[PDB]
Amino acid sequence: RLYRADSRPPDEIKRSGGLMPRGHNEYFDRGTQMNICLYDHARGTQTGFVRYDDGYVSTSLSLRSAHLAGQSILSGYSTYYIYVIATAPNMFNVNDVLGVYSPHPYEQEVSALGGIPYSQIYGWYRVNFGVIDERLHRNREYRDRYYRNLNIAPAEDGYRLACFPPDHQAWREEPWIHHAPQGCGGDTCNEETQNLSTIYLREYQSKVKRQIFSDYQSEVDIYNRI
Amino acid sequence: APQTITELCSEYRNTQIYTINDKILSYTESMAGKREMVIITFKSGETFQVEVPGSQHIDSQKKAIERMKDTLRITYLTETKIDKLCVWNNKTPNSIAAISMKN
Amino acid sequence: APQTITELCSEYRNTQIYTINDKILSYTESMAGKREMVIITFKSGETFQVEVPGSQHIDSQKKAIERMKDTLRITYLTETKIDKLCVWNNKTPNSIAAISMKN
Amino acid sequence: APQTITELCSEYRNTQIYTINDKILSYTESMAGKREMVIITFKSGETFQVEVPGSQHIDSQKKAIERMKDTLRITYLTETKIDKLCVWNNKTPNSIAAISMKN
Amino acid sequence: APQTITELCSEYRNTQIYTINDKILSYTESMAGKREMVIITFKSGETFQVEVPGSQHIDSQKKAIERMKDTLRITYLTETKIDKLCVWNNKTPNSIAAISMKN
Amino acid sequence: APQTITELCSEYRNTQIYTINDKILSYTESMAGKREMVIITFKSGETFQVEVPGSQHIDSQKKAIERMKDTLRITYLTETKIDKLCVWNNKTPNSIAAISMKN
Ligand SMILES: OC[C@H]1O[C@@H](O[C@H]2[C@H](O)[C@@H](O)[C@H](O)O[C@@H]2CO)[C@H](O)[C@@H](O)[C@H]1O
Ligand SMILES: OC[C@H]1O[C@@H](O[C@H]2[C@H](O)[C@@H](O)[C@H](O)O[C@@H]2CO)[C@H](O)[C@@H](O)[C@H]1O
Ligand SMILES: OC[C@H]1O[C@@H](O[C@H]2[C@H](O)[C@@H](O)[C@H](O)O[C@@H]2CO)[C@H](O)[C@@H](O)[C@H]1O
Ligand SMILES: OC[C@H]1O[C@@H](O[C@H]2[C@H](O)[C@@H](O)[C@H](O)O[C@@H]2CO)[C@H](O)[C@@H](O)[C@H]1O
Ligand SMILES: OC[C@H]1O[C@@H](O[C@H]2[C@H](O)[C@@H](O)[C@H](O)O[C@@H]2CO)[C@H](O)[C@@H](O)[C@H]1O
Repeated sequence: RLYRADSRPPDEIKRSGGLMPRGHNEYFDRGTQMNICLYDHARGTQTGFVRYDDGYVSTSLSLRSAHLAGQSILSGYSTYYIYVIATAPNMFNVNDVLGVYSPHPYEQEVSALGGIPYSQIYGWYRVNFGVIDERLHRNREYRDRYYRNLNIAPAEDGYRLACFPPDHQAWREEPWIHHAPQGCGGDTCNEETQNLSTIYLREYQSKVKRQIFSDYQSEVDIYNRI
Repeated sequence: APQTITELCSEYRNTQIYTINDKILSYTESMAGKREMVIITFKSGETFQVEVPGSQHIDSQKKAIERMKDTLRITYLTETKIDKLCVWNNKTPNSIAAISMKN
Repeated sequence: APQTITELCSEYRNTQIYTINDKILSYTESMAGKREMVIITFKSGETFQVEVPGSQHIDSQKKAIERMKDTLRITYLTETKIDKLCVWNNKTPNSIAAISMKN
Repeated sequence: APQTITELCSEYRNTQIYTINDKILSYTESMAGKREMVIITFKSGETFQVEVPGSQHIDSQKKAIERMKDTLRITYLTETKIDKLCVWNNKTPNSIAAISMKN
Repeated sequence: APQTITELCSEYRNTQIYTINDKILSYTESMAGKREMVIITFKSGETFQVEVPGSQHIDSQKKAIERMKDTLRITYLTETKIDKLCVWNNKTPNSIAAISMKN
Repeated sequence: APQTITELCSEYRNTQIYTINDKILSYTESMAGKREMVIITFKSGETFQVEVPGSQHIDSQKKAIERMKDTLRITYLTETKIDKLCVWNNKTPNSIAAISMKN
């Protein structure tokens, strides 16, 4: 389980289809084209939010760390929640992919490419005046069987999504060198990095639709219809 | 055979194409006698129906009417964006002849 | 033809509209002899049934009854909000004639 | 007319209500000749079947048996909890007569 | 029987394998008389149809044309990638004989 | 009646139990005349088919075959693990007789 402090309440998260990155309204909204970039996401900091810009939503490896970050950022909030998230291939350990070039090392963040679908959120705790309400509220739409066995995406698959700038020495070195997008280490690099990250997301989103939309599939009696 | 919904729509009289490009706002299903139909609306105000099977339908259209109702229900539930609708405009609400969606 | 569930409901005698705006609480299905039906319930305590097909049903309704039961099963399993129900109030539980969902 | 599964169950001989309140553990489906059936089990050790259609089944039940099998498969896949079962105990495993689920 | 779509495809005249390895771009469904069919297209620019049932279809294919349309609709909605298509190239758009998906 | 897939499998000749404990890797569906069938394969290398309805099939199996195909499609789409399969091994690829899933 991964944890994230967030001011956005459970029903809003439901309306959006998950914990979205900065500027993404609904999870399956291909309407606005998001800039997915790990390195850029790993460096920025937001007001009133734990890292969530550049198409990635940040998460902590523990409730305490998630609590600490919340207290520091959401210091003056009567209420805010800490979401409990299942591990799955849309998650990337920021320290492992960016390596020695990880901007905020010590923290140990694991980021979800494209946000976190509602069905991957196990539950949440409510935090009142900075104090955690130890009652874990369970999300009824969490896909237990599906997420039960999944893990964070291994670092190898994230290197080519690292999004280091083109002339950034990292592309000219192990292990990013073997995974550098076409044009990294002109704009080809940028558009290539964005194209790969969007492919990875679109494929993950399909795995999600296969889960949630199948619930609506109703079988037909072909012999009666025909 | 036709290759697009616009092309297919054009071979019938009393039809017209609506570019919806939006999900279904509401879905109504009825089993009431002589009113076994489905009605859908969009946030723009449009309302369309899948007609009760009648004499204006050839035999081959019966299984197709059932299929269309299956499609609209699941499209509504999944909140899937409808691109275009080919409808007969000599019926109120306009009657759905074809539908198209794009990803 | 009707454009909304209310308008369609008003075309029958012994009907009434129930505004639900809530997900189904319990779902009951039976394949027992002479009682092949479905019963749904809500937090409000209201209980409705999809009647066993019978003489009161014209042949066109038979397929619509099966569809209604499919729709209710899906709605229950996905906790989808039901907006309104058009029921015949001269049955116990009230019999479902049409359903509408929104958003 | 029955309003609950228990009330419905009491109308038949050799039936019993089992309060499951749990998701199905395993699902078995067979298309082998004379063994077209579904078998489900629970963690508690309980095993039930949906019988091969036979002479004990009337016309109206034929469709209902297919629906129950559809219901058990989707219920399994979605990990939905089953509240109660009304079963015929004069068969082994016990035969499902009706099913209920809630929340 | 065949073990792969390629093997199954080569057993017919006027067929060919298309390696798509892509999700369906658009889905079109028509219930219009004599044009009860589905049409799909890919980002590549290829367009395919499930033909209208006719005299070129033996009885056993009738239930299969229906299943195929159900599969294409759910494959489209879920954005599931189609691997290969076996199509009859003596039709415009090429007509779908078989489909395969992986992963 | 049988209580497990193993017991059920044992009642037939030319059958064999396969323990899969894995999701379906590929799904192939065909509507081609005389080949209206589904073929599935697993990572391990096994390939199985739901066979084309024929003379070796009793009437009760016609519906059962359609159900099995519905099951294989939905279990493929949802990536649900198949526990065991009971297959007729006197066919190539081996023919599916029963399937079980457990979580
Ligand atoms: O088929 C549904 C559609 O029917 C139209 O009626 C056609 C009819 O199908 C055709 O066979 C006959 O020649 O008369 C009409 C020609 O336009 C209805 O007009 C339309 O509203 C739908 O109901
Ligand atoms: O249709 C279900 C409904 O039937 C009513 O009886 C009607 C029915 O509407 C009609 O199709 C039939 O031919 O004539 C009957 C005339 O009264 C019931 O009153 C109602 O409760 C439902 O059961
Ligand atoms: O319908 C399934 C149910 O049937 C019982 O048999 C009944 C039969 O339905 C009826 O036609 C006859 O008049 O009475 C029989 C004895 O109750 C089975 O006994 C039961 O186990 C189920 O299979
Ligand atoms: O089965 C759909 C398929 O039919 C082809 O026609 C075949 C037909 O299957 C067969 O019964 C007939 O005797 O011979 C034809 C080829 O020799 C169509 O040509 C093809 O495009 C599909 O429509
Ligand atoms: O039922 C599918 C199954 O059929 C076997 O064939 C049998 C049939 O099941 C039974 O009614 C009887 O014994 O006649 C046939 C003679 O072999 C197949 O052998 C098996 O592979 C499946 O096809």
